[PDB]
Amino acid sequence: DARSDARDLTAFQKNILTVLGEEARYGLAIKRELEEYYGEEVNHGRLYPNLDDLVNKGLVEKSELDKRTNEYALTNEGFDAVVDDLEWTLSKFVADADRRERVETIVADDAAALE
Amino acid sequence: PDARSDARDLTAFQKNILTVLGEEARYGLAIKRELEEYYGEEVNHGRLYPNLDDLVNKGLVEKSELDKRTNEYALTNEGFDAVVDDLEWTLSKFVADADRRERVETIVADDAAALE
DNA sequence: GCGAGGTGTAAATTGTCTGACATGTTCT
DNA sequence: AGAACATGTCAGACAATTTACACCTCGC
Ligand SMILES: [Mn+2]
Ligand SMILES: [Mn+2]
Ligand SMILES: [Mn+2]
Ligand SMILES: [Mn+2]
Ligand SMILES: [Mn+2]
Ligand SMILES: [Mn+2]
Ligand SMILES: [Mn+2]
Ligand SMILES: [Mn+2]
Repeated sequence: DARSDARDLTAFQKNILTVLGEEARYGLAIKRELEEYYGEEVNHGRLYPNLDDLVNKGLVEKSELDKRTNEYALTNEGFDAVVDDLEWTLSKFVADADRRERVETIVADDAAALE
Repeated sequence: PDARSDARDLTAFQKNILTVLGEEARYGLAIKRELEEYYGEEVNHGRLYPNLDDLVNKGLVEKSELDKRTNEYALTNEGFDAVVDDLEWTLSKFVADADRRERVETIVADDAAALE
């Protein structure tokens, strides 16, 4: 199930999954993205173990780009985890019509920004 | 006070509490129960209440007294901004193309349908 | 070759929960 | 009063990161 995976994870690793749901990336690129989110330096000694653990849970694929660089991407299971937490979040945020119109505005602005 | 400064370091558990309260304010054990539905297993109240207290001191949750054994927890304005800021983050990374988006659109549509 | 890029890794510190015991309250 | 309801609290146990050192690789 997507849920039994999406629960459990630490905030740090669900943020890793969100980042990878935008695009597959190599390790230090994930690192910089998380530094922009947290507004703090992110220790690589924290990130690599956590990507490793997301791999043994089958939510992240670790392929080789260089002999010094790895690319990390979402497996179909990690994607289902992302979607499941997004569904839970929206299920509880869209509690009335103004909440829906708010989400619709966010999504429409995002879409427009894809340009 | 920016919720981004206070809510991006929260634990997953605390974020889920904010999510639950985003739907509507609830008393303690009602939060416990809805969390238990999300997690599929029991949530120890000795874990819940101290994290509600931490969210309260961070200015994201308000603790009122319904009766003198029961407390009602509810988002402050900053707690609502924390929920919205996290949702905007998740979305800005998820809405990567037209199909990801229409997926979100149908999710929201079904949610609005459940409210009738 | 040399420096910078990319990742691996773990002991000690720090962060958090578990698994309780516990006190007042509302109900019948 | 008896019993479930609601929350308070925390020490022992567990989960996590910090802060280093470390090894190989690509770029110039
Ligand atoms: Mn940075
Ligand atoms: Mn680093
Ligand atoms: Mn829209
Ligand atoms: Mn976060
Ligand atoms: Mn917590
Ligand atoms: Mn309990
Ligand atoms: Mn945010
Ligand atoms: Mn936005």
